[PDB]
Amino acid sequence: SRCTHLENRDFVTGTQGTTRVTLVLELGGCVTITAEGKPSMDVWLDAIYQENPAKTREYCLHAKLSDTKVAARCPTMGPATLTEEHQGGTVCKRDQSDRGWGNHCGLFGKGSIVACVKAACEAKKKATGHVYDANKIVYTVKVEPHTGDYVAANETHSGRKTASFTVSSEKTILTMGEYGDVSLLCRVASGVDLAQTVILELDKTVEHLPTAWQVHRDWFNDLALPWKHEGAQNWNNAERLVEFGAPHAVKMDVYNLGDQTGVLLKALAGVPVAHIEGTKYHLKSGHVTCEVGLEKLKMKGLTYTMCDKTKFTWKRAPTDSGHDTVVMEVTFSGTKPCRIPVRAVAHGSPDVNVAMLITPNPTIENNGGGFIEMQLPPGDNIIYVGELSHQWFQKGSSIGRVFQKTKKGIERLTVIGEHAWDFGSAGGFMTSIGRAMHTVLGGAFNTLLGGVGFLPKILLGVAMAWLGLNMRNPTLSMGFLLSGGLVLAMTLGVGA
Amino acid sequence: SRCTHLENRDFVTGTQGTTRVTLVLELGGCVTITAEGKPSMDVWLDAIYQENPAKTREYCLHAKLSDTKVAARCPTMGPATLTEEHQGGTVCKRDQSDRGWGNHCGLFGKGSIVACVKAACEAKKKATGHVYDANKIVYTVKVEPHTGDYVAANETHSGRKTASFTVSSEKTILTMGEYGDVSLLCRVASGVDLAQTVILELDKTVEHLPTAWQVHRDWFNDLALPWKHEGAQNWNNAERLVEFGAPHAVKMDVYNLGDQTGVLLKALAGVPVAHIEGTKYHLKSGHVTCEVGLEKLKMKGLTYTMCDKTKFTWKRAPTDSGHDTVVMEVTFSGTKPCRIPVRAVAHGSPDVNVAMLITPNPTIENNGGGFIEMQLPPGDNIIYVGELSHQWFQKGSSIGRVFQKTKKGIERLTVIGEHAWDFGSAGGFMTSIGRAMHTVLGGAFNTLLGGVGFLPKILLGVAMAWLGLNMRNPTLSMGFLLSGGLVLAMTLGVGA
Amino acid sequence: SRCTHLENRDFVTGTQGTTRVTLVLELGGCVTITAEGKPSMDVWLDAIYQENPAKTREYCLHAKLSDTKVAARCPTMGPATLTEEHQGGTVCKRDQSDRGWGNHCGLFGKGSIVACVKAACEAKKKATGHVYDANKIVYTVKVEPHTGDYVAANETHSGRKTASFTVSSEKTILTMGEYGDVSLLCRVASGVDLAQTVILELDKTVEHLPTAWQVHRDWFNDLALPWKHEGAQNWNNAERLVEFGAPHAVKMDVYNLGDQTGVLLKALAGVPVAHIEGTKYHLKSGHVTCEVGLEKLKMKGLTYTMCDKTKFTWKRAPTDSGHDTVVMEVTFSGTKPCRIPVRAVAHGSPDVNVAMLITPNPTIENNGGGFIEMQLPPGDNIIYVGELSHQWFQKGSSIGRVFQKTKKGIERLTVIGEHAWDFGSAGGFMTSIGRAMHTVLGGAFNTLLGGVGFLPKILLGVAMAWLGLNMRNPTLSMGFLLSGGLVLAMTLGVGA
Amino acid sequence: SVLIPSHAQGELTGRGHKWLEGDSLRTHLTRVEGWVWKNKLLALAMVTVVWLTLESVVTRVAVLVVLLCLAPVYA
Amino acid sequence: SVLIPSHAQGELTGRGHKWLEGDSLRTHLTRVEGWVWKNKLLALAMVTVVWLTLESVVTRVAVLVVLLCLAPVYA
Amino acid sequence: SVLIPSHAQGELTGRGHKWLEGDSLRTHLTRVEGWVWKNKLLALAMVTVVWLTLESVVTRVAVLVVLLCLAPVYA
Repeated sequence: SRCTHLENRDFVTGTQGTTRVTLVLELGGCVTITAEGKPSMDVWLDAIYQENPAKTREYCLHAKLSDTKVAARCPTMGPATLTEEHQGGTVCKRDQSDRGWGNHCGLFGKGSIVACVKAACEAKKKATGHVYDANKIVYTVKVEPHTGDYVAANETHSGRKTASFTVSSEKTILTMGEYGDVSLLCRVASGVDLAQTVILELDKTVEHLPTAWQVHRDWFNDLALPWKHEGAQNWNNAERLVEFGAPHAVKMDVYNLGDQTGVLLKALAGVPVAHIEGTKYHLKSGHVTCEVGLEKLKMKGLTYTMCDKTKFTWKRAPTDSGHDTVVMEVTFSGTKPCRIPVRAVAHGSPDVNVAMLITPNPTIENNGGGFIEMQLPPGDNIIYVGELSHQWFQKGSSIGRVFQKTKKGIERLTVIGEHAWDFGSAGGFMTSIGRAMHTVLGGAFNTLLGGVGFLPKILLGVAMAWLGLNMRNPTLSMGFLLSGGLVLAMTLGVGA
Repeated sequence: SRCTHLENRDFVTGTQGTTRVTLVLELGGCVTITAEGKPSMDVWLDAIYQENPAKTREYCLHAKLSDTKVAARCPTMGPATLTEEHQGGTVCKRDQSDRGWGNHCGLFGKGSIVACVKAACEAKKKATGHVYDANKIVYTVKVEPHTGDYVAANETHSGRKTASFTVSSEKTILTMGEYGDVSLLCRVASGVDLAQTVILELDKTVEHLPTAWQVHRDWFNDLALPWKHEGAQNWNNAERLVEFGAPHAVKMDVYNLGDQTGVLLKALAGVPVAHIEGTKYHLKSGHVTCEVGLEKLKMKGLTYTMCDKTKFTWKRAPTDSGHDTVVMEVTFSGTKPCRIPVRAVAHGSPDVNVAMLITPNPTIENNGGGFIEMQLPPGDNIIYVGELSHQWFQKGSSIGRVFQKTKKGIERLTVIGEHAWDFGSAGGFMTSIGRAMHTVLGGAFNTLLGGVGFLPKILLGVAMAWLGLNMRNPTLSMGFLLSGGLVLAMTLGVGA
Repeated sequence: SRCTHLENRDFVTGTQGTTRVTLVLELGGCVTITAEGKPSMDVWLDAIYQENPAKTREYCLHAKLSDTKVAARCPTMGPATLTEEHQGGTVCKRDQSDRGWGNHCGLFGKGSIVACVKAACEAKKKATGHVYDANKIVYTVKVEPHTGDYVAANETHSGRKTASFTVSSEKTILTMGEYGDVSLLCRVASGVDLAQTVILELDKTVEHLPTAWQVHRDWFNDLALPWKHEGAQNWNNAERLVEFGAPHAVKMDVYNLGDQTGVLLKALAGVPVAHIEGTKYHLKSGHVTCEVGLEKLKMKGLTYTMCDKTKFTWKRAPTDSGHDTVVMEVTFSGTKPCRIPVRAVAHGSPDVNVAMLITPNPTIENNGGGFIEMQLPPGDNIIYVGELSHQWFQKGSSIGRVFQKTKKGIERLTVIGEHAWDFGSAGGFMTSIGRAMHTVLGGAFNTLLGGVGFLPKILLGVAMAWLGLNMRNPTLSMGFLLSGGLVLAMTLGVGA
Repeated sequence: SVLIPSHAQGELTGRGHKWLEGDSLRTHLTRVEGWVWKNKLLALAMVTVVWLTLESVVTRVAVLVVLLCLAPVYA
Repeated sequence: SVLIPSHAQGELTGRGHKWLEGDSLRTHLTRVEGWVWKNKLLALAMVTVVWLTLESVVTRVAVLVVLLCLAPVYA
Repeated sequence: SVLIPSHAQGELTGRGHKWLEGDSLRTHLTRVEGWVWKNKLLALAMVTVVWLTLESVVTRVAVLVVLLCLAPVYA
């Protein structure tokens, strides 16, 4: 199970007779779905990508300057003039120099001087924005069954099957081997908002930088650099990287503002990273909402004999997964295809097997098997596999389990926003008021405050609350107290 | 008369009894001495420099990284360590990877990972500080006698004399041919503060930047960058150009924050430029208090014959200098060594001469002569040179000239500060009141608000005055209105 | 009868229908079980150990220093720098020495000096910490039947049986010879908290110290000494045992703070001892909870005939055990095997036998037997073995017995904590309340004040009582008096 | 990360070429005006709410300038 | 090429690797101590003029607690 | 077993080297300034119980200096 490899594991379960479950799948997440009398199944989103997305603006990070010229005119000889003021790709300034007999004029006073320089970009110094097309995005959802066997992060599990999704191809059926068939519906609408998201590329060749950043479109439109669209030979606003010295007699200096006078470091701090792999432009932070059908699934080996109880040995003695579960592996010797007689018991009444098996109906097959995952009540238990027996102490308490499940819940809200309500083995009427309140309040907070920094959002919230205390009208006072407290709480919503 | 070439010129008047004058000579300025019965002198400060100043810190603006290495150990198997972790010229991070059975560990929990990378500066990307030595600095002062001869800003006056002053130099004399001698003293301890001043050098060969900048020492000594002193092989500050990605199970990626030249050049906005010329490091803003003595000066040619009034012809007709003076050049056809009969008349009253000459006792000599400069009262005038005449309308007013000297005083007092009271042909008791009150009231502002920025100085000054309108006693209200007004008055001049 | 050799002994009782007893067994403790009509047993914990526990930190108690080197620079000549600053196994400091003409410098002022020395540990001067693995600990429990023969301490008894418990065990069954089988189950988790204990080793070859100490883990992580983990050659924090002299012009002393062994042995005052034996690492404090089942035990010698009442003689006369029991031994000359007619009586009635025997159905064997232990009521008594008669006077009283049995219970509660409620052969309602109150109120005290020093805890308790007397609110006043008393009682119950 | 705070503007003696004219009123005034052109809905809400809530013209003027000049500064 | 704004901390989805971290109040409140502990000096006493100016303990504490996160934040 | 109390600053050769310079005033002030940043939350309980129970600013200040001087003597 690939689900054991990640810290960000999740579990959701189908009740008696429930044939369908709705999931939200995320690039850094993994869901084990279990339902009564169906094989346990792991589902995750492995990629979101497009090939060769459309270029938008190119921006210049380091100007090259060349072929500077100047012209100047004596007092009352009228304004100085150059051919280069009319061309493309030149930056120029027109200014006045003090003149007199000492610099070969006939009168003392102010002359006129004009200075020019060609502007270009250095060989690999461009920031490029690329934008996704909803008609060509590929999502990629993968499924793995609990085959009762174990694999590393760097091993090829034969039970993994893959399904690509795009707007022309929302549904697919996968054959999981002897475990039967599974049905996936992915809406490729919803998910990442491709209208707001730009993929920013600097230079793929650099040894010690990530290949791209996942930048917001309203920020990217405001970069105060020189800029162009693709194919153009001349740069808009090239004066934004050139400054002109104070004029002296018949000469005037031209200066750069310097190498990498642009986007890297302190501007992009906190932006998600993205990755470029040949033609593919992957996001590396994002999601899809997906419905899984559990009708056509089968459980292997319900016809097998149980093991001869004496003939086991441990291959991996019990350990704690970190997900509030116990994992273990057994070796066996004897008649090959068999059920494993697994159970566990507390210091209460001994007839009660307390183990919830996460691997349903575990087996040893001819080639492999004998891994088990299970969940237990808090406190002191003994775990059994035939005549192998091993004491176990389970951490936490019935209250501690709930506080952890609540924190995971709040975190999914703070990451996903309103789509978080679609995660569940149910879709009952209370989900509609949940999404309705989240749609209104989320839209309101985004509309007013979407570009405001963390600190000024807190200052606004404190101002609203303090004005609410100072207001003489009780209706306005209470509205300012409620809205100020909410603005503070949902500003602070960056974690749990 | 070199002091006509600059936009900036001053006049000091030596009435009889003035054998010596005190000046504060400045780079980017010139002073003319007009002494009663003695030749007029041009005097100015021409360079402040040292050959090969001492290096202080070198900083690196762009990191080169190589040979990255990583090592990790399983949970409870003890912390990871690697041979480069104790060498010079390496950056390292110690961190806690999450590990478990999927990543080849025996247990699920936090492990240990260590990452290493070498660091160097790219070949041209340094910033080098240099510092002056008061025992080796050279100040250069020049003098030029009013020979009545005009040569352009790009050619050499024969009568121009140089004095080069160090801490070794006493009162020094310059022999000016027939005009006599000028005797001159420069006070090296009464000029630039060499403790607080640093010269900053990036790369000299960059074609479109100035060759050096002048910076304050208590800014240069606390930049957040990698630093070194000359000839050392390794960089000596906990690395600020290198950064470490969040750890995977068995890998951790190193990042380079790239070239800082653009953020440095932005942070230097507002500093004076400097210059480097071979081995010589020049300041291009600065001053020295200097004392000039006149008892050894003579008017040339006071025994010479008068000219033939009829034999003059113009070579360059009367025009305005921009300094409220009239300038001209004349030619003579008679026997050359003689005194020119210059005079000027208010239109309609030929009895009174109104020519205040700046060239005392004008002459023609066999090798050259005939430049004249004078100041005339506003309105209609006639200018004469023998039987030549020209009619001149002098622009301005008596009020406009008093306003111009007022403005020029406030400018020098703003730029040069406390030393500006020492400028003049006098030292009477009022000057001690001025310099004392400037030292105390200006010293209070410099002590309390030194290093506070322009905007926050304005906000604090305005707030202190505005709160001053509503304080709990009229003594405090007045005191905080007065001190708030003083803070704004100092700030809105140049106290940024 | 091993329970007679020891200063600590507990007695447990039960009716025919009890079948199972729950015990807490302790190192240096001992339990005798006296269920109705069953052969009595002694049970004790003999050892808690692991072979070769894993090393945590090593610490150095005596720094060895060698090959010191020093380098220094004149004022304004930059920092001093030396090769040994960038190696493993060196410790260094830099400082500003005073310089001038008298030590070959051109300027008077603060120079720069760096001093370096190599650091190591002397040959046997380490402390090593060791930690247990819960999967490898062995607990050894021993059982002995009351066979009616006496074997001394420091000689071997044939009837003793050994059970070795590790995390992979359930119930075990020991065949106690002709007395049938005893069934025993150990909970290997809980009681001792193996995550909080470090076995500390200094040097096993020293003749006059314990081989190891049972130190607390939170204390051992905070030792301010040089440290490393196994197999590394360099020491971390070596600057904890070198301290440097004030600098001279071109020299600076290195001083060694010497062997710390004595300071550590003083800091460990009040920590229990531990023992090392070849590969074994024993604790000499700790406890385990066991359930022991009596159902398969057989009474020996119920079929045999009575002894001849006339043929006994004493071997050990009736003597006080110190455990409120009488101990005696008899020799017999009749036919064997046979049953000893033993009884005891009080002067108030010659018919009523008042002997509460500990040895059930005592016998003479063909090659052993003849020892009896019994409890008698307070007052004046006669003990009979056939025609042997011996007077007795039993010390103490019924109220004195109730006190000593209550006192010994408080010793379990203070030494063992919440596990004190598990000790017993039968249930009762107040044991459910007592465990709840102890785990709640003791949990609160350990949460809020746990690690705080003894005198500070008293001062805080006395301050709480002072606040209770002085604060004007009567509800807060009584709450401070009640809570201050509880804090003081639990504090005085652990001491210093 | 590298930080290089701007040099204090008035501390050095003038009358020669300075590298650039300082941030002064120019950079501040254009930064404040540019923020009002972007966060239009919030800027209009802030000025109208302050104008409808605070009890004098002088305390309104003070709060309006403070809230404007400290809003865009975090870069 | 000046006044590139710092990217907003909101609306971009998380749960994968970011480039660096910063600009929340948890970080930003710590930045200004490096000015207050060395440059502010005599002006650290301005807590007294704010305290003596405003009307009551609850208003003095409220204005000081907010001023400490914005008033020294001039750059 | 053996205990050796280190002696006061009575003997003072005025111009010669000390051994380890355990000069108590500046050292204990440094220890107090460390303790109030490491154990920072506990100062709130100590100041509030004094502020609530003692009836004047004079008697509050008189104990608080002594209490904060005593704080690092215990753990």
